[PDB]
Amino acid sequence: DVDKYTRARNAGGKRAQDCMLLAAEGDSALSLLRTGLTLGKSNPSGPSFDFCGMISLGTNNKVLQGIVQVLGLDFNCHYKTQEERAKLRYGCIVACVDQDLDGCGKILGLLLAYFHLFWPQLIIHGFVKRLLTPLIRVYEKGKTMPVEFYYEQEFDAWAKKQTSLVNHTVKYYKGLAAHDTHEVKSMFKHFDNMVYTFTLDDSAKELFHIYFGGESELRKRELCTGVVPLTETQTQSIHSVRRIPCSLHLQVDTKAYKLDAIERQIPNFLDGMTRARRKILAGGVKCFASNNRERKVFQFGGYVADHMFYHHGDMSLNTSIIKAAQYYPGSSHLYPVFIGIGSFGSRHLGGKDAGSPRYISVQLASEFIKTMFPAEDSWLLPYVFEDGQRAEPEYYVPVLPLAIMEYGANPSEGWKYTTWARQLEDILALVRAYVDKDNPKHELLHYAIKHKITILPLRPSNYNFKGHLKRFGQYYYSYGTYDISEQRNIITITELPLRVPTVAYIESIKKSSNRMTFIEEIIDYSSSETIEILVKLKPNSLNRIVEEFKETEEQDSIENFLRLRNCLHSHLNFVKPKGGIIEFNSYYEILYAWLPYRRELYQKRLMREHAVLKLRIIMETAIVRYINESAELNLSHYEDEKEASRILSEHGFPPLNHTLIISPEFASIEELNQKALQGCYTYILSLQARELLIAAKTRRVEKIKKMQARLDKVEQLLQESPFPGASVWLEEIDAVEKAIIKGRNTQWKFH
Amino acid sequence: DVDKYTRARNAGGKRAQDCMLLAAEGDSALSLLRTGLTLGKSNPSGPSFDFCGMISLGTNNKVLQGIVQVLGLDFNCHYKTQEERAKLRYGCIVACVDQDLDGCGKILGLLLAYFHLFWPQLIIHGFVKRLLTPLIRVYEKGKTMPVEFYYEQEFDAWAKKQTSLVNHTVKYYKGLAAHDTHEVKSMFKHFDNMVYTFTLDDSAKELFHIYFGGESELRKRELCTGVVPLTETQTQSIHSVRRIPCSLHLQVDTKAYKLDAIERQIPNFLDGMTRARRKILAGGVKCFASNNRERKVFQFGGYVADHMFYHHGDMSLNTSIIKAAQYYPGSSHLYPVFIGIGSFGSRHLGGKDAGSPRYISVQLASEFIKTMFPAEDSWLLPYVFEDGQRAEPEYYVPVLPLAIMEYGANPSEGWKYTTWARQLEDILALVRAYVDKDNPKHELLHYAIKHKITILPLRPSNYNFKGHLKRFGQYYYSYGTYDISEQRNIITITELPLRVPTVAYIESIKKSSNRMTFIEEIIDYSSSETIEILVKLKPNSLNRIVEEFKETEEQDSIENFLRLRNCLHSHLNFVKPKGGIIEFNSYYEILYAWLPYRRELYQKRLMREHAVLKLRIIMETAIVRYINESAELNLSHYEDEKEASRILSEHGFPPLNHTLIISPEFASIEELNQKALQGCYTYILSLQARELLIAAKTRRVEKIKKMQARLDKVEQLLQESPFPGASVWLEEIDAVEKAIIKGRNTQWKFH
Repeated sequence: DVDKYTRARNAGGKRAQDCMLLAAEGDSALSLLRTGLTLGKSNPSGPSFDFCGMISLGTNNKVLQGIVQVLGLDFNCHYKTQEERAKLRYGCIVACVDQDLDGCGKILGLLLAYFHLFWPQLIIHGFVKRLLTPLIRVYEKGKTMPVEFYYEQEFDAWAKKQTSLVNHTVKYYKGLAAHDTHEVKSMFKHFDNMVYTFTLDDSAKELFHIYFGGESELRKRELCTGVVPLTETQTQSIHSVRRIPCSLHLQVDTKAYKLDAIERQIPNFLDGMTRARRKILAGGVKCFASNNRERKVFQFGGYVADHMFYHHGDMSLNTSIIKAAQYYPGSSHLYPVFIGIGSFGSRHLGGKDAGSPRYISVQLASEFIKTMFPAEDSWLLPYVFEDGQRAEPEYYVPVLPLAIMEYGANPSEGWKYTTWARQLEDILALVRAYVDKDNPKHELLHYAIKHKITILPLRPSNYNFKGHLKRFGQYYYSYGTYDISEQRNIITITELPLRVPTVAYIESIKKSSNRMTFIEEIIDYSSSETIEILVKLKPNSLNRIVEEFKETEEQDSIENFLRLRNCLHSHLNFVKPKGGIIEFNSYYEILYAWLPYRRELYQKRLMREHAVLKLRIIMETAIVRYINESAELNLSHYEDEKEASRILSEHGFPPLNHTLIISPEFASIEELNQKALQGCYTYILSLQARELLIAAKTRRVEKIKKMQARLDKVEQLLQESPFPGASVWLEEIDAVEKAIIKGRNTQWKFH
Repeated sequence: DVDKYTRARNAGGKRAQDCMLLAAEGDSALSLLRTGLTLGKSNPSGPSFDFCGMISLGTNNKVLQGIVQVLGLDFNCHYKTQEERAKLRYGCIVACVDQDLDGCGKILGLLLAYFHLFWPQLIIHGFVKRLLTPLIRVYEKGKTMPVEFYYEQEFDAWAKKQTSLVNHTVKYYKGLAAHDTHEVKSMFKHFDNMVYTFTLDDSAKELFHIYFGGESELRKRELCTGVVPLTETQTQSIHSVRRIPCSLHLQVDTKAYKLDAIERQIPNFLDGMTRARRKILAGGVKCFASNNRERKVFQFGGYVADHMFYHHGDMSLNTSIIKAAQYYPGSSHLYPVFIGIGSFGSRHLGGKDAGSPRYISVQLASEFIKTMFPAEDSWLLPYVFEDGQRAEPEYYVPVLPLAIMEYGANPSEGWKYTTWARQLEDILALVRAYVDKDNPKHELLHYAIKHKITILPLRPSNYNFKGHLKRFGQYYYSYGTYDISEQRNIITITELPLRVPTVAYIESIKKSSNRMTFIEEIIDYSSSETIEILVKLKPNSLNRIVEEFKETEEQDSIENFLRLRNCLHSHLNFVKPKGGIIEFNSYYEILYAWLPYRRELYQKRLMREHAVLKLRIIMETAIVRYINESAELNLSHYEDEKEASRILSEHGFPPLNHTLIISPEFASIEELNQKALQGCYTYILSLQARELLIAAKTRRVEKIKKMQARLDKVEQLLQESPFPGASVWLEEIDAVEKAIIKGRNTQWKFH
């Protein structure tokens, strides 16, 4: 008699062991189970409300008390014998949950952990079972029976064997609510053979404690290794006999859920941004590339959700977009991705005083983004594929390491990740030394890469900070500035610590009762982007600070009475490109680790551009030849495109892939070579009449000469002394520095 | 001790009357005021923290007590004298709020009503003042000083005088957070002359009571007339002297806020959908017209927000989209706009058991939408312009009246608005009689339009309802069906009332203690889209049911013991096309009112199509002539497009607007005519080489003949006996009926 529970007719009777209990994840799962269990005469052999019941998931916890009650199961008794298990009201319990991150791995792990702790034997003897639903279904034109895969590895192997997939439609069912009516009927036609039973092995217990409870730091070693997908052999064993080990489930599904939660709040060290921020930046590039026109934040958030598969909520999306475009002293972004149009926030509230997204408008900082995040190597990066559709890249490789250049908070849990931005005069020196041959410290820096000698210094950025950055011991401290007016007995605060909000700071002083007694009222007259706080002392409290706070050597008496000093603690915790968590002892290590990724990207970008440019030279030469011969190869006399194509072939015109040459998109060199040459003659038949003019030929001929000149130049760039593309790096660093300086001269407005 | 309050230096002193208090709407407004009041030496003559303070808006209400405390003002005393007024801590209070719907009109109305209720003399004597920020700024290239308008009427008059606006950029500042840094400095440079004072007149007394407090049936008359914009004379008087009447504010801003709130939950009678639903349908048409490919609900919601200016939240957007695609017995939509892929809900939970939008996928019901909402008259409709951008249409005019054809329920926060769908055949009979000449009731129906004779019947739809619709008195009742099994002492419920959810119905019986005593356990074995509920009676309890509920004729004893009867209450509340609320006594009046709108739309669609088709005939004829003469007018010789255009003109080729003729879009007939022949020769120079082939000419020539044949047909269509386009309405109606029947044969899946 618990809620959302429908008993079976034979539950608790002589056929109790034949009965099974279905544990639905939510209301949508309950509706699907009700649909399947009531197929009627359409599924004579399928399950029904006889010998089957439903319960909703959604010792203190109420829902577990309901599952315990309906099962007629008791805590103290250990179910080591068959006779003891016969008393149970249901033969087994089946969990019906989604196959997403907030699916298998979290709800399943909690249910497995709950049953593992109290009653370990039930897992060994197969009391706990799981409903395995197809994950990927591939539909072929003209065929009504799809091909169903329960794992992505099987689909990947199948896709490799199938070669072209133009006639195949692939749909990803990552949740129980994604199944259509006909699909659900098909699943319940074979309900028996999709039920998989959990098994308990030796490895499970150590993994169960690691992932659930068991204090911590034994889970860190697990989470720094990344997700290892199930191999082909393991999956075949799963399908051969429907006995899924708990260990394999824990280290695939639960591990991925934990890693996904970590990656939400911890950035990648290559670009210093999380997956959500990467989607916004990639969505921002796509939105404003065609036309850099100002858009509302909620409109831009809708674009990101539609085009970058953002499903975490508009509130989180709008907040992240606002933070991305915020620019003020002590803001998280020293170089915001977007240009903030409107009141995006202030240092006094720590960015929490942003306007409503309906009125707040956003615009991409094209000058900074196009130079720091070049569009010609975004084709070259690995990309995230989500539900089979292209999403934001796995990581961005910018010209300069943003993970060192920004401020990172991660206030709640999340491996306590924190970063303090290094200044642009030390990062540039390191990178230029690594690249420029003529820099005297070029050889020294390379010798220091393999030995961690850190010859050059890295220091905190003092930009937008009217204070002192002093080094004491092994830590950096930021000091505020104060003014004392003896005659009016007023203490004026002109600057706060590095990342201390004004409103929060005033509350800290007021809450401190012992500090408070010396003052009577604090009034904040600080302007925007500048601190000016009036502190009114008691008539005779002028000295009381001096003889009470003892005048510490590191911290002044006023700097002790007023909390104008904070310690800069750096916790360099980052996500590896392949997954997992990497710990850096110092910032130079992050810069050293980022350097090879950009160096390879430059090298392989030139290879692709060389290949693409060679095809374009062939294409443009053919087009110019046609325009020269267009008069006597006049296409009017020929009937259709087939006859025209035959005539063009007879005259020695090369067939080319028209769309692939002009827009190679995301294509590897070998894929580029194999497809480009095999093409139609669309590049000739689609020429407009305006392209046959004399001026059109001259521009096309001049374009051919420029591409031939560029082709020779790129060949020279490949054979460079340090590494290919070294000279290109330096000129792109200069462009980035100019963009930053111009954006710093303005208030990151670029106008 | 008031939060978010910054006192002025001279507040409460000798210069208290010179002091003014700024009432910020929120944190964003507070930041803007802090920025403006601290311009420093950049604005020597502007306001500063001297003689100015800030308070946050955000008798029992806390903030109003805070405003009272900081002002040093007392309730009992009436401020009828200057000497009494001098005691106040601030000379005046200025409210800084947005100029949006949740801006002026709601927060301002509440503050004006609050001050008018207690201290009316303060409003007369100008204690309460307002900050009138510019609403629209127009920027011209090469000019750094924009043109600022405080009302939309002024901007409309200005735009009419300026003719072409290609060189002008228009930005709408409907909120305090939309002002950029340079704009805020410009506003505060002239802070004094943008402060407007509130004045109380004779009409304000009654409008304050009407819009705040008082009886109903008096605000109703105010809300059924629509919003009348301020005339040019009133705005000029407002601008000449900064004394804005309270009456004008109440009947423009507050009325619009109330009308917007009403329209959000009450639909237009022409299409039976609200503004939010209209955005989703219009966004759905745009999204799936290019490629009717299945999309996730959250992705589609992002598209709607980005393209249709939806800012009410993803949660409301996703819920509305889910309701639009829900299809089950008793659902709100008998003909859903979208095709539901996945578990969109069930009748048992009343649609509340829908899946998560991440897994739920949506797809437009293209076969039904195009027939019922033709794309060729969507250009002809009036459209909503929001922040200067095109949005969803003001209303849709479908082939059949959807406001009659759907189910409507609205929570009683306002007008009740309950609608029960009329039968499809009854609606078809009425409309066909109105249009078809040969229908014997054609003349009778027209004579009944002007006399409300309602000759033909309209009855509630019994589709997806296995029950009884009986008429008792003037009301309609829906009866469920039950089965009684004497041997097993079980009452089986096979059908519920028309729109009664299963779970809610079970709760009603369980929470009715008098009814419960007779039964011991209710178990729900109902399948999807079918009711099958088992009711277990006490061993002797059958008799007492009979001799207690008394077997009234209207309602059976079991139909009384089990609440299997419900009354269909019709509250025909709808929004007029021009604004306001209209009351309909019966469904025929709605159908009679909808008929002229579709009839006019058919008439004026033909005229536009006739005009458009004539231009296309000219353009295609010119193109065909060029292809015939392309050999001896070979454009290869001529240097550029200018020389080629001159040659084409010399040979007698008409210059035409290439883009406008092929896609006229939102263009009126006279605008179409004036912008058609004034173009260029792009329609010739942009012709591809594949268009010069012999087969291309034959298709183009055949196309010309078809358009000439269609042109003659349309001229015949204009001269029709009942009204122009009558024979196009009938064929359209048939297509809609076929689409509905095909969608009813399936489960609104269509494949």
